Amino acid sequence: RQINTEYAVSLLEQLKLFYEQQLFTDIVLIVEGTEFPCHKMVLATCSSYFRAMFMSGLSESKQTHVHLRNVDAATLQIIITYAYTGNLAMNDSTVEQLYETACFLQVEDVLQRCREYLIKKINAENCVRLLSFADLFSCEELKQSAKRMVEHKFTAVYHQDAFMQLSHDLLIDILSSDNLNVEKEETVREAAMLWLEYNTESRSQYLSSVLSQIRIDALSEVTQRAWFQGLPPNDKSVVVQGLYKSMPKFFKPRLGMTKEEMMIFIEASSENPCSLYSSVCYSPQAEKVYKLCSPPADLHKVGTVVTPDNDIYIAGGQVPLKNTFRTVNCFYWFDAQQNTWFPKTPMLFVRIKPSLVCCEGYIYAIGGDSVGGELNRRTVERYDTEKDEWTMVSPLPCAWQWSAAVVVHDCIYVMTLNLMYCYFPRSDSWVEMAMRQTSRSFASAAAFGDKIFYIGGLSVTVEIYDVNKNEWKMAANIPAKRYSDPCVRAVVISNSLCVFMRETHLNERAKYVTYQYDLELDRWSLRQHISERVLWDLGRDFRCTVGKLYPSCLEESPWKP
Amino acid sequence: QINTEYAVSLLEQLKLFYEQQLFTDIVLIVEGTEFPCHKMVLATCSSYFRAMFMSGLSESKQTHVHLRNVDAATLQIIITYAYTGNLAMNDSTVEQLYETACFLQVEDVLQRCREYLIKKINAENCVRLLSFADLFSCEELKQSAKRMVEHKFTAVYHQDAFMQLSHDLLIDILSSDNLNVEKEETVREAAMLWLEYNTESRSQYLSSVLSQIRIDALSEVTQRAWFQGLPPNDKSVVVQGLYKSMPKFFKPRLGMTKEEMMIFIEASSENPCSLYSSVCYSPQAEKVYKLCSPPADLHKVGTVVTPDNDIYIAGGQVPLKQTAFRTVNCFYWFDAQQNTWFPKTPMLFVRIKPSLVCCEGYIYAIGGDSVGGELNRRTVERYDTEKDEWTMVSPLPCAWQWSAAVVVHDCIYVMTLNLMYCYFPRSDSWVEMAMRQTSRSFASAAAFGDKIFYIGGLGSSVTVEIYDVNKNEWKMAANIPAKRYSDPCVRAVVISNSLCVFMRETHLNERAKYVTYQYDLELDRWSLRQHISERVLWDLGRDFRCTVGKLYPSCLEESPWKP
Amino acid sequence: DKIFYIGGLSVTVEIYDVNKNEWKMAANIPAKRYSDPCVRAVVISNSLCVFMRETHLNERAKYVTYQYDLELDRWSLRQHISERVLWDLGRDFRCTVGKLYPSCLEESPWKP
Repeated sequence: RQINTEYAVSLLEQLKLFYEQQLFTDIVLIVEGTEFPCHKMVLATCSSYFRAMFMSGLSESKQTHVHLRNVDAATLQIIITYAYTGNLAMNDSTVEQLYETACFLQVEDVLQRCREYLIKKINAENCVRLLSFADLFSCEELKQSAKRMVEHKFTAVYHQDAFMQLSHDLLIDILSSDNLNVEKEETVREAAMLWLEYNTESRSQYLSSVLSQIRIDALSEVTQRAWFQGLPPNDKSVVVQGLYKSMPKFFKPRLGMTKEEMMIFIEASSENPCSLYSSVCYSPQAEKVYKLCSPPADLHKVGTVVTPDNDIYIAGGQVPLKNTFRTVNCFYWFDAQQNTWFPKTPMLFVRIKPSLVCCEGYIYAIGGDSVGGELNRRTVERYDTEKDEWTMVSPLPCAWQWSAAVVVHDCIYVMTLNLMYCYFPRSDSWVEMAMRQTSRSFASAAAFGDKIFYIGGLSVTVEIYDVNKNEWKMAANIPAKRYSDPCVRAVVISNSLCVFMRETHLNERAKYVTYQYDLELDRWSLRQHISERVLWDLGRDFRCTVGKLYPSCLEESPWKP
Repeated sequence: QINTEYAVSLLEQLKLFYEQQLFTDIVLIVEGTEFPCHKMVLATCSSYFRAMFMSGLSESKQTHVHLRNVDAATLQIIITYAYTGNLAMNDSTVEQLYETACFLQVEDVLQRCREYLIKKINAENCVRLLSFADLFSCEELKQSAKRMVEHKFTAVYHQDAFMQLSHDLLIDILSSDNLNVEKEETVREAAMLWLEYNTESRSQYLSSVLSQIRIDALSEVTQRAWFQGLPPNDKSVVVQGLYKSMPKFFKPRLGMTKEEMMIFIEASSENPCSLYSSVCYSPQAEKVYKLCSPPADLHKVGTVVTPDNDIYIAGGQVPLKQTAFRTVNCFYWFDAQQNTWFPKTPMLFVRIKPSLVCCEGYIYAIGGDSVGGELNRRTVERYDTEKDEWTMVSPLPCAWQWSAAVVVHDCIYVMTLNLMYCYFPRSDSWVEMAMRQTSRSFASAAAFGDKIFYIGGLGSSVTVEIYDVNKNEWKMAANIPAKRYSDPCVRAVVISNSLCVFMRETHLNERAKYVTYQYDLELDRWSLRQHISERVLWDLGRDFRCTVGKLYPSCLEESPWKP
Repeated sequence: DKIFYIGGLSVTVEIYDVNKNEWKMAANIPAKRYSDPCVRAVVISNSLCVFMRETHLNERAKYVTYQYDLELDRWSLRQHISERVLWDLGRDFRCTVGKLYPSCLEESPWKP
């Protein structure tokens, strides 16, 4: 039995003290002239290479001085600090060299720690770099994660400097995969070309291999003429092998072309009584209802946000204590292919129904019950999508509840009962814009074009605001029925303003129908009526947002018409 | 803080290396037994190996060291503790464990075995432990041995190891003012028999041992007996002791200051900040001496006084950290001199108001509202005062609540509302006894001679039912004459070889009055033995208990409280 | 010759002068988020000082006195009362300045 109370801590601390005082040392590591007198026992324990270094009978087993090369001394001191105390304390810059030295020394625990740290830090730019790093040092978890991140982002960037310097096998795996998040088939073609234009006459065979990989759909466009311009002289059989890649090799449709603009819904009426709420989706064009997996599977009252790059995030929320609703500041992100939710850096305050707004690539969480007891309650907190951290910003002018916030013209706009403040995204200047003549709450707003459409409130209030004009005006009243309960939802659909409303009467069933609204007509034309045979009841606390999803990755929601 | 995960990983990897013998460079050669180990672990654990390897001598460099004057098993257990931290300590090898720990100067194992020995000190190894603490310098063990040896040995003075003791240790023991003896002559004869263990090896110490005993026995008998055992023609001792007993004026010791007193627990706290306190009444000094508070204000407990005059506390509940109370099975022992409660081995099950009864040296706790509450919730358990452990006994056939128990004729007699069962320690069985004709509860009984006197019962009353063990029958004697329209609080106890009663009565719109009566056994009448004046004794409460015991007025202090 | 009205419901520092007959603000005493500050203003050794205690959620009270300057409008750190000698006081406690005898009085026993 390992008694952790007395001996373990005391033994570890005394070993660390002996290391500090250079006591009972019998082995010293020479690293480019730097001396590291650590002790044989702890070396052989942590590392799986030092045990063979000191146990296997050779000339270095009986050697007081050992000249170990190809290892960094700063990283080696970090390793020996982790070896005398159990604490790694890794930064964000020296992770690559630390992992390389750990792999060379075969230290499993620090290898796993660095693997987890790297798999948690594939943010935006090191994706291709760490993918190449994992290709050099075999790491299945890192390889798969970096491959997915590359298939997600490089398909939208395809210009990274590090991407040019890649091995043939990794590039073939990337290109031949059917996970390319590209809505068009020419971008991958030009990416492959530019990968084969900066290094030509050196990778001509690999040029032919990538040419075959990109396949006929993009091979029949321009590649022949560009290659004729750039081919080496006196090349004949290369023409023969290039001409062959027209008929064969199974031309098939890709997966990134299925970016159907749909609607993501949360907190729906769960089918099985064992579950409370569920997240589902609706297809405006396919006229189908898809489902999504709950991010925590137990926590509710979350807020949604969609970046211009079509990303889904979940922040805040409350979960039942399950003693024998507590608020959690956790954060999550939705995977567009794996149909799962990977968590991210949690917030600093446990918010209830936060309002997340994206601007300048930053996620801004406005209001939503930060803590309540916090003296400064009229406050906000934003997110960094690149650095993966939360930065405090200028607080709210006035404290508001059940508010809504949108982004227009790269500027933060938050709407409340009657007031509105514009927060300069860069100058952090909360300046009052205009005040509504009607006091309505429990409503949301949509940022369509350059006009904010605040719909609903307690109703059918249609108050249109323009940034360039800075004024509030009414347009019309949405066609509703007598004694109805219009749950209004305003959102952009296919670059056209539309609404999604549900009416409820006494002893009557709910009806779902979306209307097409015109700017100059001030009328909501009947666009499409959602049939109850495909979509069932949603509820009251459901939320709506616009985003593109994959039908194959998701699954249809089974429900009897 | 230091990462505990990496610490335990390092420790288990080092222990794996030790078991597999990979990086061992130094081998300990003890009586032909190989002990392959490392230098780092030995240096970290022991303070002798750090001076053995970091010295610069022959054995410091020799990969083979012949460690002598040690034991193989002790060295093995020390090494395995240094490699994994587990110290399996039994009741036999602790002596050699301490010997090797002192030889190797390992502080952790030394402290662990010191704690084990401070817990293991008892009557049958008191002198041996004191000699061991004299051989190896250990002040804590020496002081605990001093106290326990003084008390138990002055009670017993028959240990075989007492003969083989150093002169300085005996001088310290005999000259101390903490000895517990009813008379000053038993120590005299103990010293005489120790001196007569040898003849000439004790002659030089004869002049010193008599210098610590009072001269009241240095001129009476046991001076010619030494002359009988004197070496022949020795004229430097007879005439020496003839004119030597001028100094050392007779001073009474502390052991002769024990008086029959009534110990009270859970009394009404004079200070309102405290919840319940403990006081004591002096039937002879006519005063109220304060007592130490129960351990962690342990309420709802039971008391017992062994024939050796020892006080114990078992069961009870502590307020959990408005009503809030949690029951704990902690056990404690009261120090008659230090005025403190020394913790002992806790019980197996928690109890509320347990009946502690002593018999054949075993402490019996019958019932007491156990948390178990099973089919046989009437399970009783005895305590071993020799091995310091608890052992279950035959369960009580019937489940009883608010019961009392006494010991008569080497048997346990537990009493309930109307039934009685006698437990036979020899056969571990229960036998049906006589049935009472009155249903009374919440009363106490005192065992005087071979009779059981169940006094009171239900407030209480003046009903008395006397039971005879030899006759096996319940008979009435009389009713205690008390003031009408009152609620007396009867307390049966044995004192001065007679059955007296501690009955506190309260009248209407009047304060409680304290008075004790002497019950005439042959005349069947309660006679006024003494009236307790209210100028010294204040209110105690209702849930207070009383017991018969002896205490030292010198060690205790008078309670400062207004009449 | 100046009245220093401190606190109120906070850290309001309103200084009044008899010869000038006007109320003015000087500065704010350093207070943290949700720090219940029991301000106490009193004269110490012919120098204006304050005795304040801060309380947070799931946190222990801290006692510290600061030295305030008239022309600086700042409460310089004069002395921090260690909890090893002084324990918690409460909410309705009062403070006043006076001279006493140490021999006649007795030290308050309390575990650090």
